[PDB]
Amino acid sequence: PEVKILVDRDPIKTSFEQWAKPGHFSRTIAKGPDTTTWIWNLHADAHDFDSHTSDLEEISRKVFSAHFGQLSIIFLWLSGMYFHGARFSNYEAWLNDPTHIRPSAQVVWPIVGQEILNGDVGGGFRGIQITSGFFQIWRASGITSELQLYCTAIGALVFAALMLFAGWFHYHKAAPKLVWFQDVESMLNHHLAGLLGLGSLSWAGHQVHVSLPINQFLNAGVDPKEIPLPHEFILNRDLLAQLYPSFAEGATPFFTLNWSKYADFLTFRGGLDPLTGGLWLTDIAHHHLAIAILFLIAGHMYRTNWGIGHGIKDILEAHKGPFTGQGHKGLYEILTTSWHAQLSINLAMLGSLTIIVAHHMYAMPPYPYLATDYGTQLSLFTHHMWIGGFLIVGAAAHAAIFMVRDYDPTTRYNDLLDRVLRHRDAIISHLNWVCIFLGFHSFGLYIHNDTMSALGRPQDMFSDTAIQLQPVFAQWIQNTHALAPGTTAPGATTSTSLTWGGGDLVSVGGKVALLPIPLGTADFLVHHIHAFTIHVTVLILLKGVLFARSSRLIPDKANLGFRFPCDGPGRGGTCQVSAWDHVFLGLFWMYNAISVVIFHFSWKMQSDVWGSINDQGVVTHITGGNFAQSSITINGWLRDFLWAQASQVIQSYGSSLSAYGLFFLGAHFVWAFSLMFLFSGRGYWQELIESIVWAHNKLKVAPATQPRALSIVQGRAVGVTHYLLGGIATTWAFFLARIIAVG
Amino acid sequence: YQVVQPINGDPFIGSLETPVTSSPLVAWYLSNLPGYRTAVNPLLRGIEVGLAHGFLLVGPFVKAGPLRNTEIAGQAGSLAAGGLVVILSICLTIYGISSFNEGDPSTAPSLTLTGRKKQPDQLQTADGWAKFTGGFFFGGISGVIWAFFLLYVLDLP
Amino acid sequence: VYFDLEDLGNTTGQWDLYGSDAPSPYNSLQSKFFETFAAPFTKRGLLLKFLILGGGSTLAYFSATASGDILPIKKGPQLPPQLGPRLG
Amino acid sequence: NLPSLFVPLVGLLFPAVAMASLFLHVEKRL
Amino acid sequence: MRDLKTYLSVAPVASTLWFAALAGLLIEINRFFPDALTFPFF
Amino acid sequence: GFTPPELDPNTPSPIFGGSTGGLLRKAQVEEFYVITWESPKEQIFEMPTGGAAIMREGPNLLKLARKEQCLALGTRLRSKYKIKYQFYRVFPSGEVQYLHPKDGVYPEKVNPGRQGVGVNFRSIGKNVSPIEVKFTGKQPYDL
Amino acid sequence: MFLISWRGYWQELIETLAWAHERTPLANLIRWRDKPVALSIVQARLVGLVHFSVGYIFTYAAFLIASTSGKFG
Amino acid sequence: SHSVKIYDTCIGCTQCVRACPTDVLEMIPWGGCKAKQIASAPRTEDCVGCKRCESACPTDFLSVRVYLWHETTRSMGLAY
Ligand code: CLA
Ligand code: CLA
Ligand code: CLA
Ligand code: CLA
Ligand code: CLA
Ligand code: CLA
Ligand SMILES: CC1=C(C/C=C(\C)CCC[C@H](C)CCC[C@H](C)CCCC(C)C)C(=O)c2ccccc2C1=O
Ligand SMILES: CC1=C(C/C=C(\C)CCC[C@H](C)CCC[C@H](C)CCCC(C)C)C(=O)c2ccccc2C1=O
Repeated sequence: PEVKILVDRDPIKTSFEQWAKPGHFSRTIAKGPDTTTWIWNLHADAHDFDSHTSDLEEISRKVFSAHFGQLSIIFLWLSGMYFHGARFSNYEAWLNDPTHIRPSAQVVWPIVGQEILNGDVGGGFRGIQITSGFFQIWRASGITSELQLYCTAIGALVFAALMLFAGWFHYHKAAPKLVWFQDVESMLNHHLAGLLGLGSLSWAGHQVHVSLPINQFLNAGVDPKEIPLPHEFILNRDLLAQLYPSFAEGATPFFTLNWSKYADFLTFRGGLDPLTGGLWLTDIAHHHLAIAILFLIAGHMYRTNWGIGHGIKDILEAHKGPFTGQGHKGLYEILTTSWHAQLSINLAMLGSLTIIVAHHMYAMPPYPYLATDYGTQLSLFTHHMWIGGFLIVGAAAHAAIFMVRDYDPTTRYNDLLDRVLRHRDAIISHLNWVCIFLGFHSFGLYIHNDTMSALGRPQDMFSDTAIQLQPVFAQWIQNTHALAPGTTAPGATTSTSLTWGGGDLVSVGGKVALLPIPLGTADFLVHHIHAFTIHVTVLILLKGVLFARSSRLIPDKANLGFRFPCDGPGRGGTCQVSAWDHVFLGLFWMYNAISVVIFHFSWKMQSDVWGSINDQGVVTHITGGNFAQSSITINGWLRDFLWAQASQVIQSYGSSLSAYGLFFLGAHFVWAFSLMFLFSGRGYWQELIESIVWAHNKLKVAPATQPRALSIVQGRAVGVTHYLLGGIATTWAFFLARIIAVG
Repeated sequence: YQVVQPINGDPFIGSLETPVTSSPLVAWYLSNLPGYRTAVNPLLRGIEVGLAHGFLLVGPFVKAGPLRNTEIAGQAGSLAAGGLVVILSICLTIYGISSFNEGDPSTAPSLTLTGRKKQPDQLQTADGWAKFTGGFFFGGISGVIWAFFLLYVLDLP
Repeated sequence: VYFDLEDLGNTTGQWDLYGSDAPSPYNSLQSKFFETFAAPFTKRGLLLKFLILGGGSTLAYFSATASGDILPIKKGPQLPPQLGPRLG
Repeated sequence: NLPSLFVPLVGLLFPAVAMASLFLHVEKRL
Repeated sequence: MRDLKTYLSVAPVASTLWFAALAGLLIEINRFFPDALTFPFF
Repeated sequence: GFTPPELDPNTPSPIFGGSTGGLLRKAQVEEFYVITWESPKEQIFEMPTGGAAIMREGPNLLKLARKEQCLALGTRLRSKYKIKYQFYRVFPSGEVQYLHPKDGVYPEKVNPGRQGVGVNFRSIGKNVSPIEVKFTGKQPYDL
Repeated sequence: MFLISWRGYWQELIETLAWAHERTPLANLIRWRDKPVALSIVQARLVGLVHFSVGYIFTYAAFLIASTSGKFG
Repeated sequence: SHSVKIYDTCIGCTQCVRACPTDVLEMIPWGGCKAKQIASAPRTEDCVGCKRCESACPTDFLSVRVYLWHETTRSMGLAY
């Protein structure tokens, strides 16, 4: 009842003896291989901790150390990034001419002619243009010299060492206890106020002391070497007052509540700074301060050891109505017992958050000169979209895993979940009908438009010029956003984003940064396509989750496990009934959704936003506003998008972009390679390996580890893995080549 | 207190009772639709269903068809609605031919939600469905004619 | 009871959920109007022949007597013919 | 003029009669 | 120690060391003798 | 000699709110099944069709749509709890057919009153080639 | 779809659709005379192969003739 | 319904009867093997064809054989 620190000493000895024993964690795998299937199982069950043991404490300690190892690897990755920015980059040249220099941080060795990939990136540098956007981040933070990036890389290496050591420590030495992990109130309190609150406050402290002044000097055109060091703004406050006058007071308005003085460097002007194209740094610092205060407050909701505060158990149990019975009672016991339930929730939320990040970073460019680096923006958007989609599919997978393994109404019951299970049929049937209706009333419109345009009837299509389907709701919403500053937002000087407010076109260095985005029949059709694809993905995954235990076809499916091939050719055929195969198909459908999403983004930005601006204000977009007429047709998507914009990747040979031309075809290859696995079954392959084994045994060269074709589940896993890799890498090469050439 | 209850008190019958399923407004309204008037000559119930659907079908065909903007003949697009009624009257006809035989009795339930015995709806009989198809066709073509009969003083003609 | 080996219609839920069983709300005269004018259409075999043949002849009439002002296929090409890549 | 009679007779009337007759035979019982 | 050497003899680690040594050798061969479509020494 | 217990209607059924996985028109016009068991106390058990139900103390009767649902529930009644169970088939006429345990002994335990059905007295690889049964209604395994 | 996705998924989906039809008013007056089931495993391989082959032949025939007759040379 | 056959290579381990999910297999007394028992399939009308019994047979080759035959409502696993 009293939250406190609880660990055990030396639970597991540090020795290499278990290193030399493959499959030590599993009791069936530890005997060594009789056939080759063993080799695969060792990797498939490598991280399935709750199948290695049933003790929740061992599982929690393993998970803790795995988190520490992941943090070590992420810190090592960041160390590499900052070190490459310091040692093999042209960041100092990009800092003087950000509008002409191409950001590059990788230089290849000259061995087999690959030095052609070291292309002219400007600033007297031959390298590979980077789209990660680290240059924009390092500029926004105020970094100028390579020495600061060196020191950041060294600090990241030290932190990777710290994380690795802590991972060893909290498993082999002082390893925490189960109740320690289960102190959810204390943990949420420290993550809201200690982690997020103090983190936002620390970053706001950096931004008001380094980012704002150094970036003022960078905007003014001062040479970065002639710019004062950041710590010189912490000693002589005259330097800070000459840029932001309120720093001459000295925390006095903060304590006396004269905060109106701080409006010089803590503003609410919104929009974009027209010199850099990013959000006003004063606004971002003010934002981080507000976020810090909000999270520092929110980290006090949950009781711990001093009576005051909430207990999540009471809050859950108190929320029950006439439709859901005694709902929420029992959820606190579920979410404090099952790791997979927490993982499902957090994967869903983190993936949706990544998607929200992808939208918010394009519509509100946070870093200077990011909005005009079209390659960096496109790459960031697409990457975050893929991350979010994958994480949501994983949420589905782990929800199904919890259903199969941690669900038991006789011990940890919940009324809401039981009620959901008692009408899974209605839920799935209704989602099925919604998916059919959306498939007809989105893609069927595209087929209608294709058939009308082919028959010489352009007025019988669904177009901005013919049968119009205007997204009136979204148009009215963005209009209400445009008129909000000065009315329903008096403190706001301009619009929340530039895509709202009419007019106010921001351009940087001859290229546009942002302008009001049109919304027409094409946008309507594409948004309905997105809704439909999301719905079908949700249908697949949720239907897999709800029917994980039982169904009219197999009433004992839970006994077969979470990951099993089938249950025989009987009942007409029972292939792909496990929840694992539902995740397997949801992978394909998440791909099919996210691909259309990112293609929509690419064509929209290249047609109605991105382009070149004249001296007199004439903006010509990368494609001549062809989105309204061409994207309302499948043939238009085939011709005016793929066939036209793949030119750069099919012409990149003999230039620094030829690596993208190679990856294009290689990803085509692996994508088609997956089709061998997805279209076939392991019986034929085993019968082939039989004759091959005959051939080997004829020459006294057959292995003891008897070769065996991949398992059915492994066949599907390899198939979907290669399919996803091929498709995503093809789109990656295509996007990068196109946007780096025409950007 | 709870709102969702098993279907007629039996939890092992695959359904539930909800405000959408079991509610006085829904129960009365469905009990007063011609398809659920289990004691009325199916010819008349077909007339009503045919009149309602034939009347409704004219709108979409006229306002969305190919001749929609050629006002010289677009109002005659009710022919398409009438043709669909013909096609649907075939679908209705061929359905009963395969479902019910001449001498077969009714396949409708002969019970009530309260357990008492009941006379089965004659719609699930060969001759009953034949009267419903004939009624749906007669009301169908009549609904299309009556809908096309009106044309003016409407905001979407 | 809910399980009774005698009446399995009540045991397996073979009920009429929304059947009214009430007398006819359709007044007389009106019903006789429809029962005499929709009478020949209630022979499913005869209706099937009447629908197929009548509908097919109706379709054949409006297709054989089509107009160029309504269908571009009957109006034919109004422009002089084009010239192929090499041939006519 | 002949296409205006035979094209609907094979694309509308013929599949209608064919699908309806095959439906009756497939669903028939003995 | 003996357990550490037994780990280094496992299939992936032996494969990496063997293929790394092989990759480095072929790189130096194509570094001192680049291109070469033929066997020129006859 | 064994005598199968007759199905006693009006036997209590477990406490359950209802689910969508229950009976359909197949139970009305085709067939359905009924499993019975004794049980010591009131417990919770997972339903092979939906969520959870409260197993009543004393005799229990549960009607399902498929035979496999009955044996699956019975196997769990015999594993998690320690409960004997029988189940029958019910035609729409009202007739009842006893199914399992047929002999009153469980089928995995040898019982002397059982006769061989479909037992071929040879190695599986000693079946004949399909040509030797061609144009006959036979199969190489029916013999 | 017929070659990647396999049967058991579609059988359970059809079961959830059969329940939907039996519990929907008005429509439940229409009864199917053949029980809806998912396509057989061998039938799925055949249907997927036929779609694959038809798309194969028709896609290439369209490109072949249009790219050649468009130039006629 | 599906056909199920038992061959005399059976050793009498009663594993096909334990794995069967519709109670099709039985264990009858026999004199051929050591356990004094062989399998039989007297209720193939309830057989669904899952071949869960073949997955559990230790005989090489199998002693249970499930030959998928004419589909019925019971063999298709329909609850509707
Ligand atoms: C692009 C797709 C693709 C590819 C590449 C293949 C490739 C192959 N198929 Mg296959 N197939 C496909 C699609 C494909 N198939 C589809 C859609 C179907 C319908 C289901 C089939 C059905 C099928 C059948 C039924 C059979 C094959 C067979 C084969 C093999 C023939 C042997 C050979 O030619 O030597 C090798 C050819 C290659 C292309 C191998 C390329 C990969 C090399 C080795 C890369 C080198 C590795 C390199 C270090 C990369 C590092 C990777 C790193 C991550 C470790 C071959 C590997 C036959 C077979 O097994 O042969 C005995 C066989 O019977 N296929
Ligand atoms: C297998 C040979 C064959 C094929 C592929 C076609 C194909 C076509 N014919 Mg044609 N036709 C054929 C033989 C064929 N015909 C013969 C032998 C005659 C009599 C000399 C005609 C007389 C004819 C006329 C007058 C017209 C067409 C037209 C057409 C086109 C429209 C479709 C149609 O109206 O259906 C075909 C209609 C028919 C009356 C032909 C069916 C009668 C012959 C004897 C075939 C026997 C059918 C039998 C009952 C079932 C056959 C079994 C199976 C092989 C299908 C179409 C491209 C129309 C057109 O020009 O489109 C613009 C049209 O006006 N056809
Ligand atoms: C292969 C044969 C075939 C033929 C001959 C036609 C012919 C026709 N189609 Mg159709 N279509 C076909 C196949 C065919 N279609 C297929 C396979 C599809 C699915 C992709 C479609 C989908 C389709 C759509 C979505 C539409 C058409 C429309 C039309 C009509 C447009 C021309 C017009 O304006 O006339 C005149 C226009 C009228 C409205 C007059 C209607 C003609 C009378 C009422 C016919 C009477 C029907 C008769 C009583 C019973 C017929 C069935 C009977 C044989 C059992 C035309 C008569 C358009 C249409 O029908 O307009 C609403 C249209 O909307 N078709
Ligand atoms: C203000 C206190 C505080 C802070 C800052 C953190 C911070 C963190 N926790 Mg943590 N936690 C806390 C209190 C705190 N926790 C309490 C009271 C409990 C319940 C007893 C938990 C239980 C808990 C669990 C079960 C897990 C975490 C995890 C994490 C990491 C999440 C990954 C991440 O966000 O990457 C961001 C990276 C950074 C912000 C870098 C800063 C990291 C600094 C150096 C750590 C300093 C905070 C630490 C608690 C101080 C003690 C260390 C000291 C003795 C040397 C993160 C670094 C996860 C994890 O283990 O990740 C490895 C995880 O599994 N926490
Ligand atoms: C924080 C996120 C997270 C975490 C902690 C877990 C954790 C776990 N998952 Mg899970 N999952 C996640 C996200 C996550 N997952 C997401 C986002 C998805 C959607 C794709 C899934 C889908 C998923 C499935 C379908 C399954 C799991 C399973 C598991 C368990 C076993 C993992 C294992 O040992 O596999 C071993 C890891 C490997 C064998 C590596 C495979 C190689 C990958 C797939 C391809 C590499 C490509 C690479 C990215 C780029 C190419 C480089 C190459 C050329 C060299 C484990 C507890 C399995 C389970 O049994 O559940 C209990 C299970 O089957 N997960
Ligand atoms: C291009 C290939 C393709 C197509 C067309 C589809 C189509 C569909 N999939 Mg599928 N899928 C595919 C590939 C494809 N998939 C692959 C490769 C996989 C393996 C990963 C899957 C896995 C998968 C799963 C797991 C599921 C689906 C589902 C669905 C259905 C969603 C409901 C819907 O949209 O209704 C609308 C129908 C369409 C969009 C198809 C086009 C319809 C046209 C526009 C209308 C034309 C009508 C016309 C009048 C025809 C008459 C002509 C006549 C003469 C014959 C849909 C029919 C889901 C489902 O079952 O539905 C809920 C579902 O669960 N798919
Ligand atoms: C091709 C294929 C196989 C065969 C695929 C196999 C056997 C993959 C294994 C091939 C690798 C290359 C064997 C591993 C070789 C070792 C790494 C040793 C090599 C020695 C050095 C070169 C490293 C299946 O097993 C299968 C199963 C189910 C559905 C579809 C399919 C399927 O399509
Ligand atoms: C969608 C899908 C289904 C569901 C498909 C079904 C139930 C078929 C539905 C067909 C409807 C009736 C429309 C078919 C329209 C045809 C064009 C009509 C042709 C009929 C004659 C011309 C032959 C499966 O059953 C299946 C089974 C195994 C692997 C993959 C799948 C699979 O992908």
